Amino acid sequence: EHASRMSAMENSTKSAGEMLGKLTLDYNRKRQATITTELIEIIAGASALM
Amino acid sequence: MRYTIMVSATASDAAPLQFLAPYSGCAMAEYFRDTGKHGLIIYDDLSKQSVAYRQMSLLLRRPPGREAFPGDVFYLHSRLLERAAKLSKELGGGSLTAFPVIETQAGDVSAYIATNVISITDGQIFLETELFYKGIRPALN
Amino acid sequence: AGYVSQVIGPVVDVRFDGELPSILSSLEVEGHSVRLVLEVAQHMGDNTVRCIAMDSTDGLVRGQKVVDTGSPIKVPVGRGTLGRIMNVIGEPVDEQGPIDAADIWSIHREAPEFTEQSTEQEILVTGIKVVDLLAPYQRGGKIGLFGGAGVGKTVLIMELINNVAKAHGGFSVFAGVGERTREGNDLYREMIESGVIKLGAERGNSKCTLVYGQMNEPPGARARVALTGLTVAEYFRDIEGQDVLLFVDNIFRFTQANSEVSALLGRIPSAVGYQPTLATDLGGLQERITTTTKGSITSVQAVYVPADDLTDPAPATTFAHLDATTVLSRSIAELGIYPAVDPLDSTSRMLNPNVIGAEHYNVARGVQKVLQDYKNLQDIIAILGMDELSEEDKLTVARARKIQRFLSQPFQVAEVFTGTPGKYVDLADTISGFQGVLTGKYDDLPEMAFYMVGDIKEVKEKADKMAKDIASRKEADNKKVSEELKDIPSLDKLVSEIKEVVIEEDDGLEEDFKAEALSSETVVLNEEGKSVPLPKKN
Repeated sequence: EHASRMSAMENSTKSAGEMLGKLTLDYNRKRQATITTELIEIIAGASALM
Repeated sequence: MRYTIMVSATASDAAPLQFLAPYSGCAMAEYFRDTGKHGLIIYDDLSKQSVAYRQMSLLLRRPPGREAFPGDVFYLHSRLLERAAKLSKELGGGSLTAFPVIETQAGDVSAYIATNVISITDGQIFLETELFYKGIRPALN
Repeated sequence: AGYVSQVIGPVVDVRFDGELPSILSSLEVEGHSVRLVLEVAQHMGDNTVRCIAMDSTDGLVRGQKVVDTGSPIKVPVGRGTLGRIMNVIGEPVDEQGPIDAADIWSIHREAPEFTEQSTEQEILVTGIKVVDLLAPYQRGGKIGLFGGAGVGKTVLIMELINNVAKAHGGFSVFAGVGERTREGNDLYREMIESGVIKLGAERGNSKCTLVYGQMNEPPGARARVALTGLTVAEYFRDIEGQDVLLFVDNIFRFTQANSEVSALLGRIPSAVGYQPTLATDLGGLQERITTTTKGSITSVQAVYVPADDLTDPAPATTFAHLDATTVLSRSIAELGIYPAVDPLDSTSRMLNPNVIGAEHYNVARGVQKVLQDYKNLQDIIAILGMDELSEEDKLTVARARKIQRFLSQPFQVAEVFTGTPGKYVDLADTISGFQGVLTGKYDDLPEMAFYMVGDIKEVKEKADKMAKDIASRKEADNKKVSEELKDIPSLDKLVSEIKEVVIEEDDGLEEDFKAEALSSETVVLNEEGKSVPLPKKN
């Protein structure tokens, strides 16, 4: 049982690392899109005055 | 206070005064750097000086960049912080040591002014708020 | 012939009543504290040019005379720049006289056109084993250096400088784009200490030209200093006919500086926050680093990745230009292996059998596979046991444990503080050496035989010395005399031998001090321009 749990939590950290890597990539996409959209909002606000 | 100057541009002061307080305090501490002695300058909340400079530049209608900041907001802090040096022996050997203080928002070093000052300074002392209430004070990560 | 019309930060508008200077042309502001060079960015119309300053614009008056030089920024190039430090506009900032110019070249240039390019795609032998085997350098390629602090990056820089000047007879330029002045001074003094920069009469025997655009310089000066280093390198390529090395220190700071000057000229930023011209402002620099028919420029550019995000547009645009990465690791450096090149995360485009041959390719892929096979069982050794698994698995453990040692190498610029003489290793010797360890011809030699040695006929002499050292141990004993009274005195004797230093309560500070008297009244200028009090009525 202990060796089966050692082999079972070996695949759990593998799964929680590949899910983490997918989630980190998607967070990087959301971070880049956040900076771009806030920047486009600021530029459109400034260009409507000048 | 026998050794400390305080340069205080508070919240009610105008934004150009909060912009110019680190530069004025660095000019006061460069006296000790330039005449052989040793300085310690502490720009407490360089974040707020950055916000004041952003205020003046958006009101002067300079073109805004990231988060609203000007293009030369990196040049602002690098031009300020590169005056903390250790001089050579043919210049008195004096020195000036800067401790800029940057407030983060929920602990990200990916904010724009925080990345700028991390790029400028030599090291960092990152204080983590999770370590603060675990008893660890100073909460140094 | 032209006069200052607007001063908005680092961005100066100059008005010319005659004909306008060209875009990218250099203008000298006549009459200022320091030399203020502007570079023409655009023609705004109404006989105005829009310029970006290379120094501070504080102290600049609308109507100040501005002289057009008729050309872009022009820098001294030649062998007389070796061992000197220049800023972006070509002035010596090393305080060692003028710069002995062979020529004065424009820093703005088109890339070497299609007929001049080399189609050969050959390897630059660098004399470093881990770099020549696993991640080779293209002659004419761009190489990303993912180092940092304390991984021996500066020693690797100075050794690429040293080995390229020693082997191929080419010179090096270091473009410190936006570096801190403490780090730039540290690299300067470390180059003087290691002999790749010589001062005084031996100045011609220097191998490196430093071009420093510091972090406190305006964004226009940090954005152009890589082009100044490029021009110094292109003189050695196109006139001297050499294999030049260019080191763009933090290519990301070049990107960030050009982004700042694009933001200051009022351009709409593109994706995440960058300049709209990011790919072309990067490609204008990187396409001048190539192999011509005369010589080549090989560029070793330190790459910073902004939020540990490789899909950020500045590293994603830089990685299109890179031909190799050499990742320097802290975990490699905490096994005492120097240089600290990560042998598995470093890549090269030159690593396929159509440019290096199947011999070198299969040796490199075998070494990389063996180190990978050891890497993915260290959670099996540390969990279940060292001698737990098979002998063949422990055979790969021993072979990769001695290959992981064998990638280390003593460096010639490190010998002035380490004592161990540096050893240039050739490419065919590296191939024939690692092939032998891979087949197993050196499974009998110890793991410390493969440590800080040049090639395969030195691991044998290392083991030979280690087994002569067995017979040199019975020459003496081990003991420490006089357990309590050899040299350890009473603690009062130890405080009565330290000498008291002089402390005074008059701190002084009035040593060479002016002590002016500051007026409390506000003093203005009248219309004639003389210092007058305020007229006391609103």
